[PDB]
Amino acid sequence: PKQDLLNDRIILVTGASDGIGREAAMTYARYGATVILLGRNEEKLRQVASHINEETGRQPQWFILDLLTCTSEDCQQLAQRIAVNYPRLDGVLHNAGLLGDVCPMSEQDPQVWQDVMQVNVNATFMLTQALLPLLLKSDAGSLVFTSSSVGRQGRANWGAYAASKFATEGMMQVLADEYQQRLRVNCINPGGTRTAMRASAFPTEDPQKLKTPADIMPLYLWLMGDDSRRKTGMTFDAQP
Amino acid sequence: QPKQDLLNDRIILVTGASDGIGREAAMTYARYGATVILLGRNEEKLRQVASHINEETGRQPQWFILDLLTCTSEDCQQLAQRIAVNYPRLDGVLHNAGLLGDVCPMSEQDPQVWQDVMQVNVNATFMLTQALLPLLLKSDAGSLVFTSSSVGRQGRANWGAYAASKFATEGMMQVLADEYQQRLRVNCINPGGTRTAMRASAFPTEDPQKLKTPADIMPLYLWLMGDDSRRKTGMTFDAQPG
Ligand SMILES: NC(=O)C1=CN([C@@H]2O[C@H](COP(=O)(O)OP(=O)(O)OC[C@H]3O[C@@H](n4cnc5c(N)ncnc54)[C@H](OP(=O)(O)O)[C@@H]3O)[C@@H](O)[C@H]2O)C=CC1
Ligand SMILES: NC(=O)C1=CN([C@@H]2O[C@H](COP(=O)(O)OP(=O)(O)OC[C@H]3O[C@@H](n4cnc5c(N)ncnc54)[C@H](OP(=O)(O)O)[C@@H]3O)[C@@H](O)[C@H]2O)C=CC1
Repeated sequence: PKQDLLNDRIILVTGASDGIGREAAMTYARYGATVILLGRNEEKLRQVASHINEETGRQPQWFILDLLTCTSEDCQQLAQRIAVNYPRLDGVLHNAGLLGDVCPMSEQDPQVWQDVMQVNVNATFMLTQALLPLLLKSDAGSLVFTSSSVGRQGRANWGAYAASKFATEGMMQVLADEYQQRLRVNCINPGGTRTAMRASAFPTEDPQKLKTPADIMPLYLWLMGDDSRRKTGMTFDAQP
Repeated sequence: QPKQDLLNDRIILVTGASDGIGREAAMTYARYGATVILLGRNEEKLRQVASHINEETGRQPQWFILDLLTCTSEDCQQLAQRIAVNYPRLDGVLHNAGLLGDVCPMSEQDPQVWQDVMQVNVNATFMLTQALLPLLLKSDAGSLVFTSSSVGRQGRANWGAYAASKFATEGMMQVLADEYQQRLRVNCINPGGTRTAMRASAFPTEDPQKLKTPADIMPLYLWLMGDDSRRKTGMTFDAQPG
């Protein structure tokens, strides 16, 4: 993949404040993208923004949207503020996500559970709905959901996370079918990656023996770039 | 498939008991000897189904109210305590209750309707399953059945919240299926298109006499609550292969 793969492409990334979303941003940016950052923490996004600026020379915008509490109006309002500065979106990476409770179904807490489906499904549904006009105004728009392997096959103790990655996958498949030959619409399964969500989940696992968000990026770029134009409605594993 | 003493002295709770496919499961289970618990949100609809199952079997079911759009974790724990009082287990639970919501472009889906659908179909069904898992554990071969749709396995245009909710349902089932291996049977049914009112809402033009009725598709519904399926778990089954 050439260093100018994403020149003059407008790419928005959620959960840009930390982890995979952080790394996706910086990288899309190094590949020449106009990146847009979303998160819920102004102080964290300022730092990401700052670091990308020191990296590439361009200061990316960040917008605030807490996905737990956000409504359709706020999301629609966020679309408004993005149209102010940008003619279109070429890519939207829905990367934000809440892990919630990792325990037996009998132990799973119902408020954390309703927080998980709020952030991973609803708020992500709502926000997609608002950004679709800007994605359609692009020459080949790319919408990406982040799944997980419990989004394909429920294992014990994954609970609310899992149900919500299943929903992410069907949500992706409805959309891809509706935007056939208008939009690329896909899922990425990152697989286990050196982040603080992964570690919460696996206290004992050694993170240094994991691939970093950096290492898993070839797929993140491929799905935003011209070589995936013909691909839609699929779930790609960053680590097959 | 079966025989009329099959579900003899098995105790089965059916949500969405007051109409469509749950009404029929409840009615059908009871004619095969089951002691049925009817759940729904409409007292009169429920009164009627109970009365009808009485006049058919001579055993009158008990019915309970839970509005899965509005219930809290507490509301469901209470109910389960209520059940635990008259009842010494649950050999079976059919989560039939469902909300269709808007069938329309993802661009057009109402956000509140979207959230209503996930609440009935994923969260309340979650919270309800949770409150009843102890009683189910008390069965010798308890059966937990969810209801999916073919768009819970493969999203298609215009299914919005309901396709999302049914994937989340298959997902949910697989987790539970993983944690209760050799403890519970935990499967899904895909009914197929069935002559009910939810179906009609989605296919207003469809001639409903071209569909199978709830009663045409009951074998599977019956197969899964009895002993012929005892070692099978973690799977989605089609009531209409095709
Ligand atoms: N890391 C891994 O091994 C795997 C991760 N995934 C998925 O990858 C994606 C990224 O996860 P990862 O980078 O690992 O995790 P992190 O927890 O490190 O970061 C997740 C991002 O989501 C944001 N976020 C969480 N809740 C909200 C909210 N309510 N409003 C706005 N933003 C929110 C966080 O913001 P902030 O923290 O700044 O508040 C953060 O920016 C997620 O979809 C995750 O589910 C899938 C498989 C494996
Ligand atoms: N019919 C079909 O072609 C197919 C059906 N299905 C699934 O089969 C199941 C049965 O559907 P079907 O019989 O067709 O539908 P019906 O609409 O005719 O019945 C659905 C049942 O769920 C109950 N319900 C809805 N919302 C709530 C709520 N908030 N609280 C408590 N109960 C509620 C209804 O109660 P009430 O009447 O009292 O309001 C009703 O008893 C559903 O889960 C549906 O998803 C899946 C694929 C195909």
